[PDB]
Amino acid sequence: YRIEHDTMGEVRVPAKALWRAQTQRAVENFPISGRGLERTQIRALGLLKGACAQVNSDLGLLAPEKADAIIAAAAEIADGQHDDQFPIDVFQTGSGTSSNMNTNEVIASIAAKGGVTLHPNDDVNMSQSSNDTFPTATHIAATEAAVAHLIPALQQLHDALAAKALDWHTVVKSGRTHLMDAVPVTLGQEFSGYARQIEAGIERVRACLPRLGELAIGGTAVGTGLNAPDDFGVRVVAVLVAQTGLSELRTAANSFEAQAARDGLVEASGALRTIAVSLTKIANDIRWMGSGPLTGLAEIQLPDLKVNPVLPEAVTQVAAQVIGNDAAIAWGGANGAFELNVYIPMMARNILESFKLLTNVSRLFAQRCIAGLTANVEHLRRLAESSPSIVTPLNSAIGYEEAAAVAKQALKERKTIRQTVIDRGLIGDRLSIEDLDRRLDVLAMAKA
Amino acid sequence: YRIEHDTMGEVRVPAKALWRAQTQRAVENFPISGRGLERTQIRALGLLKGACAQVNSDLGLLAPEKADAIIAAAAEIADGQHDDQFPIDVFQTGSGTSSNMNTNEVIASIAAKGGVTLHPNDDVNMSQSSNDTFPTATHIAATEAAVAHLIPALQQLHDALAAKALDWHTVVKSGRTHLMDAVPVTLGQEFSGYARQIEAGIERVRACLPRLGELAIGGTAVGTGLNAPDDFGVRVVAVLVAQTGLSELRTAANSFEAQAARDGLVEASGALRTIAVSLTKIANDIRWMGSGPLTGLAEIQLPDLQKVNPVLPEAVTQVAAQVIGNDAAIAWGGANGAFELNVYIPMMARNILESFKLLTNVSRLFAQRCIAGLTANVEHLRRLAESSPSIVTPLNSAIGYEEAAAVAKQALKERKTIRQTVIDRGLIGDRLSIEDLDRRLDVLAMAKAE
Amino acid sequence: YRIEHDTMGEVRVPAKALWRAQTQRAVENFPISGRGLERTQIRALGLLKGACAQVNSDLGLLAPEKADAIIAAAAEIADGQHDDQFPIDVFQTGSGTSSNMNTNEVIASIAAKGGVTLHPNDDVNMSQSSNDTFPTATHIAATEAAVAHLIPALQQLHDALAAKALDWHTVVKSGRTHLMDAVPVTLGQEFSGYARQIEAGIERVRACLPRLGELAIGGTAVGTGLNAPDDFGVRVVAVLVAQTGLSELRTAANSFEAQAARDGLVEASGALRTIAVSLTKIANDIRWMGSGPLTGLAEIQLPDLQPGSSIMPGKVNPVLPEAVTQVAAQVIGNDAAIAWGGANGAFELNVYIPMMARNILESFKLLTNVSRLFAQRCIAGLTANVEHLRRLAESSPSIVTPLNSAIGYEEAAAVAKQALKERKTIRQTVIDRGLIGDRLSIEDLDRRLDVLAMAKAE
Amino acid sequence: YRIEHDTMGEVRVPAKALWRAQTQRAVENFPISGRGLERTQIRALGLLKGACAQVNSDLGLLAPEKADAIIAAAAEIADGQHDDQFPIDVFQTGSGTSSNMNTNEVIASIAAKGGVTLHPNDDVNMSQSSNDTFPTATHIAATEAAVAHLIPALQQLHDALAAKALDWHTVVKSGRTHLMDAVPVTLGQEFSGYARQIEAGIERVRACLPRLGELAIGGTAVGTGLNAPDDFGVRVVAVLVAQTGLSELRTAANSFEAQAARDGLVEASGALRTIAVSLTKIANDIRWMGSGPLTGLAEIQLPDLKVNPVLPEAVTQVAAQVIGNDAAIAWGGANGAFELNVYIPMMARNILESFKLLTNVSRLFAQRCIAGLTANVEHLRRLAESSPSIVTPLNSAIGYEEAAAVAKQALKERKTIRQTVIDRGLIGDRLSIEDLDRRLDVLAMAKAE
Ligand SMILES: COc1ccc(S(=O)(=O)N2CCCCCCC2)cc1NC(=O)Cc1n[nH]c(=O)c2ccccc12
Ligand SMILES: COc1ccc(S(=O)(=O)N2CCCCCCC2)cc1NC(=O)Cc1n[nH]c(=O)c2ccccc12
Ligand SMILES: [Mg+2]
Ligand SMILES: [Mg+2]
Repeated sequence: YRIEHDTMGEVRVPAKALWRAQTQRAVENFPISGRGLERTQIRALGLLKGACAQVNSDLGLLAPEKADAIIAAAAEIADGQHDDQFPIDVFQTGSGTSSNMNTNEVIASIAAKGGVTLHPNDDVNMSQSSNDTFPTATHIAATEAAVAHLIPALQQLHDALAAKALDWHTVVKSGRTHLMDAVPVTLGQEFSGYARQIEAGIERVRACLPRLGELAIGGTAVGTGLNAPDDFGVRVVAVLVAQTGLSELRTAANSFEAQAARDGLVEASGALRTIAVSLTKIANDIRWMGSGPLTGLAEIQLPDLKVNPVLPEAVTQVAAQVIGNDAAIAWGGANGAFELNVYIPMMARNILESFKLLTNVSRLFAQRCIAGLTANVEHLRRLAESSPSIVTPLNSAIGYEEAAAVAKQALKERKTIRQTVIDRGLIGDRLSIEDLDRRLDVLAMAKA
Repeated sequence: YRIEHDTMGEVRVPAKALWRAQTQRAVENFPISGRGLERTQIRALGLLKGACAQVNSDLGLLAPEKADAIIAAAAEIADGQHDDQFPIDVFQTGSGTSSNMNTNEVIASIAAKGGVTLHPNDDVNMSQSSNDTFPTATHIAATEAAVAHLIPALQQLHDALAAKALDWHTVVKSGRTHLMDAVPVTLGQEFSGYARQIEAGIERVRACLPRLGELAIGGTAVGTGLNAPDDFGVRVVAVLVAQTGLSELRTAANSFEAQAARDGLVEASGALRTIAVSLTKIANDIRWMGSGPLTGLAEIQLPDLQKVNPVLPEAVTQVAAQVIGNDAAIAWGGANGAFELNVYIPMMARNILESFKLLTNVSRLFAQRCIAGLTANVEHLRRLAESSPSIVTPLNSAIGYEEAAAVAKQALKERKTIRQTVIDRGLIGDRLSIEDLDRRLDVLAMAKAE
Repeated sequence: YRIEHDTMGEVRVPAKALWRAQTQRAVENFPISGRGLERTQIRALGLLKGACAQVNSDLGLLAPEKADAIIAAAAEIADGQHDDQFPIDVFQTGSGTSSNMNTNEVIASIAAKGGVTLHPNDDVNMSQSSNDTFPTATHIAATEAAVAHLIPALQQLHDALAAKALDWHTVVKSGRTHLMDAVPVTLGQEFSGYARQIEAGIERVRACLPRLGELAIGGTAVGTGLNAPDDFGVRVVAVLVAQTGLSELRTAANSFEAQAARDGLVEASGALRTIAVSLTKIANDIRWMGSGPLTGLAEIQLPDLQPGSSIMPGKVNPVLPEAVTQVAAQVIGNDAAIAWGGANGAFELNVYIPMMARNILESFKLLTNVSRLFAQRCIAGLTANVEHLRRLAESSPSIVTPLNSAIGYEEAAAVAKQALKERKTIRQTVIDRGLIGDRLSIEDLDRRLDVLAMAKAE
Repeated sequence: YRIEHDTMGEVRVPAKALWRAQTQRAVENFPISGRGLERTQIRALGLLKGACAQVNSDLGLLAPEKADAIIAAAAEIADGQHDDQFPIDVFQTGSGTSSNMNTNEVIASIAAKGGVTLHPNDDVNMSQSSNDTFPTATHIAATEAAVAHLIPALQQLHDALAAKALDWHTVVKSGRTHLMDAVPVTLGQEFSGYARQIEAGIERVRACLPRLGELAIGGTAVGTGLNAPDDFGVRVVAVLVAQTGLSELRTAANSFEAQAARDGLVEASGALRTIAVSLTKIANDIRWMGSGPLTGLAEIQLPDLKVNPVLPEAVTQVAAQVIGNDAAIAWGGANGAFELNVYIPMMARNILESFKLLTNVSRLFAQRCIAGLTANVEHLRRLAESSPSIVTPLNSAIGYEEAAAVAKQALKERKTIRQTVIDRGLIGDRLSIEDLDRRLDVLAMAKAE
C-alpha cells in the first residue's frame, strides 16, 4: 500500500509490487479484459532487455555495473520468476509502450534490491524506443512458439497418424464420397492422408519463419534508428540467437516495414488457420468413424477419457478459436498508419494464443486419441464387401463387350457385378468362380 | 494435497479445492488454454443450480434440507465467492458436461461443510442432463450481460456523444468526403451521427433479446424432456425471472432447436460485431481529429491519460478487432452442430461473453475518459471553413464560376479567407455588396444546423 | 463506335450504348473484376431517379416535359429494359458516383430518342449529390430483396420443413448427441427444430428492416441537405413507398449516420450469416440422414436429381445439400467483406458502398434461390426409412431406464449389455432373461419400452 | 429442343446447344447465382482433357483417331471458342461433377461435327473421375494465376514503389506514430517500406507454390487410382508442364490428401489475404497523404482520373473482397468428409477471383496512381523543421524547460524551430549557429544522406 510520485500527482502501488508509477497509471487507465501478458510475452521482454543492456555495455554506452544489474534482473524475468509483476491489460496503448515501461520499472526495482540504482528510461530503455521494443518481444515469442513448441507437437501428431497408416495398410473398408458408398479404400490410406495434412502444416509453418523471425529492434521511434547505434539491431539479434538458440531470429529486411506493419504475424496466422482447417477434417472423420455404436458408422473405437469423442471436440473447438483469432489478427494488421501499426498488443495476444492452443491440443490428440484408436477390422471388411464394384478387372477374361453388358445389366437390375456375372452364366473356362473372386477382391480394388 | 477414489482409480485434489474427482480428471484431460470459465459463466451456473433445486423441492422430488443446502451453496457461487473453484479449461467436452459436473461437485463440497450430504449427480443434477444445463447457463449469462451491463454502458456512451453534439452545435468546420475538403458541417452534426450509431447499437441488442433469452432447461438429453417433470422448464425459468428480475429469460420456442443449435448466440454476436464496426468509425474519426499538433488535422484535443497519444481510441479499435474475431469463432461453432446437440458450447460461450465484457468496459472508459473531455479548436475550425475552395459555389450567381475559381486558387495560395480574397481582388461593388458577400459565405448557414 | 467530348478530351463509345463520356471514362479507369451492377441495383437506381424527378416537378424546380421524360426513362430502367447499359466495374469510386452518373447519362440518352434534351447533372441529378444517391439505391435494393424475395423463399422452406415435421410425427428413431446413440426422438421433432431455425431466420430479417430501410436521399454531399429542398427526403420516400409498396422504406433517423456509415448493411448481413449457419446445420443433418445407403446412416432417401458418377453408375449424391452448404460458405465470406467495408468510413462518407452492395445483394440472391430449390427439389420429396429407424430405437441400450422401477438399474444394465452383444431388441432380451413374472407383465414391459411414448411427442 | 439421355433417362436440351443431358439437368438443378465458370477455369478443363487424351493415346488405351478429335476439340475449348456452352452455376455439386460432364459433352458434340463418334464418359473421361479432374483443373488455373499473372503484377507495383523510394530519398518530412507528430523520416523511406511489403507478398506467393501446384490427376474416385494406369498422373502432369511451361505443376505428394482436402487453396488464400492487408496500409497512407487541399495532410498530389483518391478506394475495396473470399475458402476447406472435399466449385470461384482482383488492381495502382504522385517537397521540409519533435537534440544545450518553451512558441507563431531559437535569443550563450544547424538538420535526423 506504498505511495509514489508521478509528474501528474500521487500514485498508490501495492507494497510487494516491483512495478512503479507508469505501470500503476496503465492499470488504472485500461480496466478492459482483466487479463495481462502471458508468460511467453513476459519472458521475451526479459530476454530483450538483457540483450539490449549487453550491447549497450559492449559499445561503452552503459556502465558495466548497471548492465550487469539489468542482465541479472532480465534473466530472472526470462526464467519466469516475476510473472506476477505485469498487471497491465492486453487492451493498452497500441504500441505496447505500457508493457515496455512495466518491464523497465520491474528491472529497476529488482536492481535496487541488489544495491544498484537504474533509471527505467535512461538505463533500462537505453538505445530503445516506445515503438521497436514490444513488437520485437512479440516476434521473439512467436518464433520461439513456432520452432520450440508447435513444430515438435505437430511432428508428434504426424508420427502418430503415420504409425496408424502403416498398422492399417491392409484394413480394407468402404470409401465414401459425398457421404455415399464408394469403391474400397483402406483405413491406412485415409490415415496416410491425415498424416500428409499435418506434414504439410509443418511445411507451412517452416515457410513463414524467414518473415516471422524479423525483429524491429534498432529502428527506435519511426524506423530510422535515431538515438540508437547504427548496428544496434544486428548486435542485439546476435545476443538473442546465442541466448535462445533460435537461429530463425533476424534483423528486419526493411526497418520501416518492421514497424509500420505486423505483416509477419498475419502471414503466420494464415499457416495456423490452415492447420486448424486440416485438424477440423481429421477430427471430424475420426468422430464419425467412432460414432454409434448402433446408430453410427462404428468403424473404430476411441480411447475412453459408448465413449464420447471428447478430444475431437476439443480439437474442433480449438480450430474455431484459431479461425476467430486469425480474423482479429488480419483486422489489426491492415489498420496501421504511417510509421506505426498500433494493434500490437491485440495481435500478440491472438497469435500467441493460436500457437499455444494448436501445440497443446495436437500433443493431446496424438497421445490420448490417435495412438489408442482400435479398428473394428471385421466390420470394416463387411463395409468394403458392400461397396460398389466395377467391371474393368473382368476385361481380360470376358472382353470389353461382355463386361459392358455386365455393367449395363447390373445397373438396370440393381444387382452387384459379381451376381450379374453368375446370373449371365459366365462362370466357365473363360472365368472360374476363383478368378471372379480374385479379380473383384475388395483389398485388390483398394490398390494398397 | 488431499486424495479421492474415482470409478477409475485414485485422484489427488488440492487441499482447499471444493471440486472433486470428475473435475480433477477434466483438469488432467484438457490442459489446452490455461483459461477456464469467466465470472459471468460461473455466476449463471450458480443461479441455474439454485433454481433447479427450488423447483425439485416445490415438486416434492428433492428433500427440503438438501434443496436448502443447494440453494445456499448456489447463492455463494452466484455472488462470485467461488470463482477460484472452476479450474477446467474452456476447451473441454463440447456440451460443457465437465463444467456442469464442476458446479455439482463444488455445491456438494460447500454443503458438506454445513453438515449436509448431497450427491453431485443424483441431488444437484436432479431433473437435468449433461446437455440442457451448460447452454442454459450460457444464455442466462449472455442475457444478463446484454441487459444489465452492455445496454447501460452504451447508453452512457450515447449520452456523452449527444452532450458533445449539443455543446458543439455551432462549431462550424469543413466537411470531408473521400478525405477531401467538402462543404461545411458542424462538429455537433458529426457527433450527432456518432450518437445515432450507438443508439442504433442499443436497438440492435434489444432486437436480439427475444431469442438470446431462450433457455433449453427441461429439454434433458435430446430436447424431449425425458427424465424431467413436464413443466420443469417453465418452473425453473419462472424462478430465475423472479430472483434476477431478467424478464427477457424464457423457455425456448422449440426444445430441439434450443439444443441442436446455438443460433441465438450467433445472432447476438452479429449485433456486437455491428457495434464494433460503429465504434471503429467513431474512434478512428476522433483520433484523426486530434492528430498533430502541427502536421495533422488538429481539429480537437484529447484529454491526456498517459501531443497526447489517442490511447482510448486505440483501446476501442483493438477491442473492436477482438469482437470481430470472436464473432467469426462463434459462427464457426454455431454452424457445426450435429443432430440433437451442438458441441461447441464452451468455445461459443467464452467468445460471446468476452465480447460483451470488452464492449461494456471500453464503452464506459471511452465515454468518461475521452469523449467527455474533448476540446475543440473552435476559431481555427471556422477559419479553415471560411478559407476553403469548397465554399465559392454561392458566389457563382454574382461573379461567375470562372472568377469564383480564381478566388478559390488565390485564397489557397495566399492562405487567406474566401471573404478577404474577394475584397483583395476588388470584387466589392454594385454586383456584390459587403453584406451580400457575408450572406453568401455564411459557413454556419451552409451547414444548415437546427 | 461513336465519338464524344469529355472535359478531358475525346472518348470512343459503342454505337448501341445509351451511356456517355463519364461512364466510358469509368469503364477505362476500373478494369478490375469484369462484373458490373446487378439487375436489382439497376432497378433501384431507376426507381430512385423517377421519384426524384416526380418531387422536383411537384416543387416547381424541374419543367414538367423534362420531369415526364425522366419518369418514362427511369420506369424503363426499373422494368429491366436497360440491364446491358451499366458497364462500370463494381470496384469503382467508393461513393458509387460513377454508377450514379451512368444512370443519369442513360436516362438523358433515352429522353433524347423521344426529342427531349436532359442535362445528366443539372436535370437528372437535380437536388441530389454524388454521395446520397448510390447508398439510397443500395438500401432500396436490399430492402426489396429482403421483403419481396428472401422472406417468401424462407417461408416456403419453413412450410416444407413443417409439413415433414407433421408427416413424421410418429417416426421414432434414436437420438444422437456427440454422434453417439442417445434416447429416442422422432424424425418429426428434428424437422420441427429445422423449421424453427428458418422461422427464427425470418424473425431476424424482420428485426433488421427498421434500419435496413433507412434512406440517405436528401442529405446531399455531406448529410446537411445543402442544395436540396428541406423535405426532399420525406417527399422522395413517400413516392417510393407508394409506387413499390415497400412499407419498410423510411427517411434516415440521422442524415449524418446515413452517409458516414453503412451500419444497416452490416446489421442485415449478420441476419443473413445467421441464416447461413442454420442452413448449414439443416443441410448437413439431411445429407448425413441420407448417407449410404449401405455404409451410412440410411435414415431417409433424398430425391434423385442427376447421375452421380461414371465409375460407380448407380450412385446418386446429395447435390442440393451441397449447393446449400456452399451458398452458406459464400454468405459467411460476403459477410466478412461487408463488415470490413462498414468499419472503414471516414468523416462524412463511407467509401466502400459498391463493394458492400455487391456482397449484401449477392447474399440475398443466393439464399433466396437456394432456399426455394432446397424446399422444392429436396425437402418436399424426402422419404423416411421408418422400419429401420424403429428397429434401432427398439434395440437401443438407452431405452432400459424405464425398466429400473420394475427390475432395478443393475438388471436393466445387464439387459442393455446382452441386447447390444447379441443384436436383439431390449423387449426380447428382457424375455430371454426370464424377468417376466410377478414384477413385470408382458403388457407392462410393452408400456415401459414404448419408444414413441419415450420420445414424448405432443 | 432435342432429346438427349443419361443413366436417369431422357432430357430436353436446346436444339443447338453443344452440351447434352447431364449439363441440362445441372442447368435446371442449380439456378442459384446465375454465374458459371470463368474463362481461366474453362481454359484449364480444356488443357486437362487434351492432356488426358494424349496420355490415353500414348498408353494404347484410346484409338489415335478419337484422341486426335478430343485434343482438337479440347484446344477450341481452351482457346475460348465455346465459353457460351458452359451454362452450369458455380453452386453445383461440390465435386464439380456437372462442369466435368459439361466439358466431356461439349467435346463429344464438337467431335461429332467433324464426323468422329466419342462417348463423353467412355472416351473423353477415360482413366478419370470428377473427384480428380475438377480439383486438378482448379489447381492448374490457380497456379497459372499465381505464376503468370499475380507475381508479375506485384513486381510491377514493387518497382513503381521502389522508384518513388529512390526519387524521394531526400524528401524529408515529419514522421507520424499514433497519428501524432514524430521525429523526421523521408517519403523515400516510407515508400521503401511499402515496396518491402509488396516484395514480401511475392515471397509469400512463391512459398505456397510447392503445395498450390499439386494436382490430384490419376487418383480417380477415392484417391486409389482404380480404373486408371498406375503412371497416369505423372504422364498427364508431364504433358501439362510441356504445354503450359508451368514447372510448378506437380503430382500430389499423397493422393488421398489431394482429394479429401483442398488445403493448398486455403494456404494460397492466406498469402492473398496478407497481400490484401499490406495493400490496405499502402493505399490508406497514400490517400491520407493526398488529403486536402486545405484541411488535410496535403503531403502529395494524386493524379486526376482536389482529385478524389479513386484508385486507393478501388484497392481498399478489392482488399475487403479478398478478406471475405478468404473466409469462404477456409469454411469450404474445413468441411470435407472421408475421401472427398465437396466445396470445390465455391472454393475455386473465390480463390480465382482473389487472384484476378489483386492482379488487375495492382497494375492499375502502379501505373495510374503510384507512377504519377507528386510531393509537396518544400512544404514537407518546412513542417519537419517546425515540429516540436525536433527540439530534443537541443536539450543538452538549452535545458528541458527552454526546449519546451521553444516548441510552444514555434507552434503558436508558425515558425521553424531554428527561427524560434534565434528569436528567443538563445544563440551564443547556449550554442552557436554551427551547433544549431548540426542539431536541427532534419535530413540527418531521418538518417538519410
Ligand atoms: C497539415 O497542414 C498544415 C499544417 C501546418 C501548417 S502551418 O500553419 O504551420 N504553415 C506551414 C508553412 C509555414 C508557415 C506559414 C503558415 C502555414 C499549414 C498546413 N497546411 C497548409 O499550409 C495548407 C496549404 N495551404 N496553401 C497551399 O498553397 C498549400 C500548398 C501545399 C500544401 C498545403 C497548402
Ligand atoms: C490542417 O492544418 C492546417 C490547414 C491549413 C492551414 S493554413 O496554412 O491555411 N492556415 C490556417 C488558417 C489561418 C491562416 C494562417 C496560416 C495557417 C493551417 C493548418 N494547421 C495549422 O495551422 C497548425 C497549427 N499551428 N499552430 C497553432 O497554434 C495551431 C492551433 C490549432 C490548430 C492548428 C495549429
Ligand atoms: Mg536453429
Ligand atoms: Mg446403421
